[PDB]
Amino acid sequence: SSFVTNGYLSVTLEPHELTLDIKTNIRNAVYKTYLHREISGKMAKKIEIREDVELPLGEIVNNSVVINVPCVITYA
Amino acid sequence: IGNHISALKRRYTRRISLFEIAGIIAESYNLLQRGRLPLVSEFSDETMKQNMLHVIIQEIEEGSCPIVIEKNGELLSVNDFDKDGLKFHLDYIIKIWKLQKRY
Amino acid sequence: MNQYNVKYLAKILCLKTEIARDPYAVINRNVLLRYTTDIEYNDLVTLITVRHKIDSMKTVFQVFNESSINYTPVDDDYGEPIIITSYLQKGHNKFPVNFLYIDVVISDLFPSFVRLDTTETNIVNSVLQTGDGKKTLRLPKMLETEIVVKILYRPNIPLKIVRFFRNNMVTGVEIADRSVISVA
Amino acid sequence: VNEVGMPAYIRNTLTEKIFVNAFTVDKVKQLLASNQVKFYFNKRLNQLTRIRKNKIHLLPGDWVEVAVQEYTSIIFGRQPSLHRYNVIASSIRA
Amino acid sequence: NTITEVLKDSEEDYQDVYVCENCGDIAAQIKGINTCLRCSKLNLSPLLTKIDTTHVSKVFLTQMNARGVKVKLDFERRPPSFYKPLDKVDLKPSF
Amino acid sequence: LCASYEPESVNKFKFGAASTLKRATFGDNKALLNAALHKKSEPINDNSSCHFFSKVPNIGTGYYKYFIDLGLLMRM
RNA sequence: UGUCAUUGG
DNA sequence: AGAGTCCAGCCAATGACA
DNA sequence: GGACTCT
Ligand SMILES: [Zn+2]
Repeated sequence: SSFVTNGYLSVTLEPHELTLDIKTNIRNAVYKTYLHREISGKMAKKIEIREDVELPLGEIVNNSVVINVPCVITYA
Repeated sequence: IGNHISALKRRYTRRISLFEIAGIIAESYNLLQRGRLPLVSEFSDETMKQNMLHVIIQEIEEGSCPIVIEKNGELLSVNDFDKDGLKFHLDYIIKIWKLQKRY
Repeated sequence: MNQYNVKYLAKILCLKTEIARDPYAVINRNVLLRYTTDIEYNDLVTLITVRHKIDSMKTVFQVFNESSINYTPVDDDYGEPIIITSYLQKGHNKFPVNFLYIDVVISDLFPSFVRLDTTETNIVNSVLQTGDGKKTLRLPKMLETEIVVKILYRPNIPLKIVRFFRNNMVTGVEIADRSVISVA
Repeated sequence: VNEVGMPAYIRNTLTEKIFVNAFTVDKVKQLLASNQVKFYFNKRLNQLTRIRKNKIHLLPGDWVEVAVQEYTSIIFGRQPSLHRYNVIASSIRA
Repeated sequence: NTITEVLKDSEEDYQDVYVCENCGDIAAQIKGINTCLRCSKLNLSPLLTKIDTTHVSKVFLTQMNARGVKVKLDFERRPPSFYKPLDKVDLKPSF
Repeated sequence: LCASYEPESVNKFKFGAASTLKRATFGDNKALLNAALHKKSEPINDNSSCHFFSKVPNIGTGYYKYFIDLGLLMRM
């Protein structure tokens, strides 16, 4: 049903988004790929980016960066 | 004694070769070529008036290179390797880049 | 078992005697410079007396065929009968007939090998660790039904790694390790 | 031994990529103003356009493709490639 | 990276292709929604992962599916890793 | 050729752990059929399996995984 | 879109 | 002891033909 | 034409 957990959301950034406007792009990527979408039964309504813990290392793929952002996730 | 062998192999992990520094330079050059922010000290517009390989090498010796390499189960920055090995390989890379007229 | 394939077995049993007096010795043909055999051949039991040269210690092996085995312990015995089998069988005292067609210990193809002690086994196991988590490399494999494993046998020391001293044309001696895997 | 001579028909046909970023946006705008740009790839719309005046907005991640210049590394080789010294990468000279 | 960029399809020929993690075939966009037809007929709703492979790889996998061999790909949900500072190591000898 | 307990030729894969795409690239027409019969689940670590899925091989510069540390970018 | 013939390194 | 099965370098270039 | 395998 509906609950609140602390999880990770894995998103992809383009290399032009690694500017001084980086966390705005991270918020937009999380809100576009993971907010208001049903992913295997659970469906997150509104997600808050937890910003008191260390950001993990961004894994590089062929042309993008894959980062796992820690988040407070309200599932429903 | 297995702890001593593990310490010797952790010290062996800090060796840098041409493959590792070429991969680090290639990753940072591919990220800077597609629009990432150059993480150098003295950030200005003048730093966008020089070429990008100078920015990559300045990021390497300034200790602000963002690329982290995963080797032997450890995560290494470019300044966690042997400083003499980084200097030894970067001198050769700068020599052959000056022969190629790109540095 | 004939009168020719017992001398080659006597050369093997010098190495078995050397292992029985020291389990961590280096086995090659140079060990044969420290021993002396005497063979009493018979078509029922062949008695091979191996004598250490400087310590004057004697060991009497009783060699049988696979069919007729009449084993009672003589004084200074090895403690277990040596059996010449028809095929390659599992057992440190059971040598097949193909192993004794030629003289094998004096050959250039006879290896130089040791059983590793716990210190060297721990060093090898910590070298094989890849550093990433609990992952490990593997040594190349070697079957337990091999003449090296038959020579190196000790009753309460399990043999898992055998270190070989390979001939090397450019460096002299090279160190390799094989892992002994199970059969049947 | 560090160089290779390229004929004029190859360097009049082959193209090289110049990426759009903060460093090369003035060079790309200058090459677009002087009609030296042959192709343009828009990465955000994910499409390539051959330039035979249209409207092109240069965002970081896009690239242009111009004629290949000197001291560019071409990978050239002879066949059969029996060993790795057959296929090397040296600098283009006209 | 050179042989990877040579052997793979061109960067101009890129499109978002999704694969089904359960049955292994290419997902479909019905009217804007990435669906798997085989799993929506089987009353499932599995994960769809974006893949960047060559077109000949997908033609080969679809033809091996036509022969009857189901090819199912698994993906790395790697644990998030963190860079920690390391001690100084000097590899110069001691004379 | 003598990495297992027995000498193995250069024509077949008998004891060495070779993947199905490695055996098919080497030339074995019934490789994927025998893998489908025995329900094989193999990791992608070889050149023949990396070139199929457009992955960077574990040779040379591709021997290492590369991350990006976004800490110094988020700090300023 | 594939065969056959001829030729090159 | 004898048949089945698969294997026989790479990269080209022209022309004719179905 | 020739090597490996099942019969
Ligand atoms: Zn499905």
